[PDB]
Amino acid sequence: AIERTLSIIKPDGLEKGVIGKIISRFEEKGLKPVAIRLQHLSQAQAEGFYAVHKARPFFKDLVQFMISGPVVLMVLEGENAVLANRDIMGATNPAQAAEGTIRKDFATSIDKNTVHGSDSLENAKIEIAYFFRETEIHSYPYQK
Amino acid sequence: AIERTLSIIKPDGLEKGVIGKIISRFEEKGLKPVAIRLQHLSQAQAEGFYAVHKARPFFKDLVQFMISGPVVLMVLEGENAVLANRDIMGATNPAQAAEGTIRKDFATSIDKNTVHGSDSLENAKIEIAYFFRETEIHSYPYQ
Amino acid sequence: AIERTLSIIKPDGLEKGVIGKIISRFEEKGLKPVAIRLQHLSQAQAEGFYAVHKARPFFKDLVQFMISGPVVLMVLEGENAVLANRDIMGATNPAQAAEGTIRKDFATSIDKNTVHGSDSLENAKIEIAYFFRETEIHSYPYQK
Amino acid sequence: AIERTLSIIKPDGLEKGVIGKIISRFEEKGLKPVAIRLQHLSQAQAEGFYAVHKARPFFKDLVQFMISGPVVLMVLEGENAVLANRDIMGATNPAQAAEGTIRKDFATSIDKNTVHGSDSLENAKIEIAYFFRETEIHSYPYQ
Repeated sequence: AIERTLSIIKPDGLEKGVIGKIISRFEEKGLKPVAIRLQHLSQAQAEGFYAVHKARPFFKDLVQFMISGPVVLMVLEGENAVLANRDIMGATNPAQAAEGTIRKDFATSIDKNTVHGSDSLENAKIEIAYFFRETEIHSYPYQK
Repeated sequence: AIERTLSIIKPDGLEKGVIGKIISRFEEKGLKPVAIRLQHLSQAQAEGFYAVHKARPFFKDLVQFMISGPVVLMVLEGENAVLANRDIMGATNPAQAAEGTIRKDFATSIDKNTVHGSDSLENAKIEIAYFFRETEIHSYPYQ
Repeated sequence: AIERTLSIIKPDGLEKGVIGKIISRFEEKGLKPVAIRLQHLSQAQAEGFYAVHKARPFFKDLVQFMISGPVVLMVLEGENAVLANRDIMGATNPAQAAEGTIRKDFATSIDKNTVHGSDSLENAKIEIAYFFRETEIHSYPYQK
Repeated sequence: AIERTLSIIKPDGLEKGVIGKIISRFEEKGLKPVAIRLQHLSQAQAEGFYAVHKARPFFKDLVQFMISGPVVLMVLEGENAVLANRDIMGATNPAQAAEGTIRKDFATSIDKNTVHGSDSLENAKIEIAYFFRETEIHSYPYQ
């Protein structure tokens, strides 16, 4: 089933100048970027986005890092995109991340782990609707 | 000095699945993407954007190609960005584009040449304002 | 129950210069505008928006009118907002519209009837998501 | 002649439920709303917007008030719009605002005065570009 999932290139990814390399990782794996927008999140936006985790000890630090610089918001489309996205990102902890994943190659630490990806189809629908209107998502054919 | 210019990845660039390769081409040469937005242009948006070419013979075709699918709009910031961007893109005609340029590597024809770049600083300011609010452009420091 | 519904001031409403009067009709009735954006719809956008009616004879004319000029997109919030919105708009046919409604006071004809409103809660969710990201909708208190 | 200026309905205007009354005030005087967007400004957006007032004593407060809730951003188009808009708004201090002006009717205090209007054409161009892409501004004819 063709699904859509949210991907966010965190502040450290832009600072390292690897936006293109990250997008290429998805493209080469068949995850088609159908929505992309560079944006600098406000505290209200980050908090609203991570609301279900407001009780976790990491919450506050997470929010501050996510608003410390601009991020690149994206919607990836493909067969089993939600899971495929998580595979390509790799384990949350870079030291524990598999070979060839984004976090293994680009992440700094568990706290500065370069990318975000929806954890489930259920959440993907919410995360996407949070950052994009349906009119901002555009599929296109892959050819040549 | 540091300038900001508009770059657009045309419909064919997305279809070829080389959005990342193109962006990397800029990043690796010091042209920082400070604004990015995937969008599908309407005919009125394309016509307004290429207004300066309204009298040119290729206009109608350019407009049709530019609205045939979505594009990636970008604002690149860097030293001598307007010229630098154009150099990296390569000659309009892929047939005569230099080695290592975006067009030589990805363009298929003159009419479907993968990228657009503002031709001058003055036009850059106009092209940028056409697609981006100042609040949509964000500079950030590199490592 | 506090609900959110989509309202669109059609091209004829802007041409008559009654944007403010229309918004006032909602405000005075407790329907709070929590999202507003003036936009000129493309044919693709209008068609996608009215897709479920693509088989109806009115479809094509509807789409052309809806793209003939800019419109004002809005999300109204309030108790039973979906139904309240429909009450305030009035019958689709202005000649059949009740006293004090938007269509009775401002509409030209059944074809140029000034406003659009979600028909149900189910559709409101879809119409809103089509034109607005959740981050573009902002509730605020009514005071003074 | 015809000009375009920026108008912002401050947080208190929305809280009072007079968005429509304010808009009607402009429409009825020939100032056509050609761009409208409800938005909640972040501190960085408010600070950047009021940069020219960074040294003024009211700056900090202005910024806090402007981000306390959402605002309605608008671009008004019409004959002598920059001055016309300012006239309709009325004096900054509601206490001395003229009869029939927006501030006399709706403003509660100098610091919560319901509306903002570009003070000059040059600043109008900058304020407009700060919040709107040219593609977000749409003129239309009246009846």
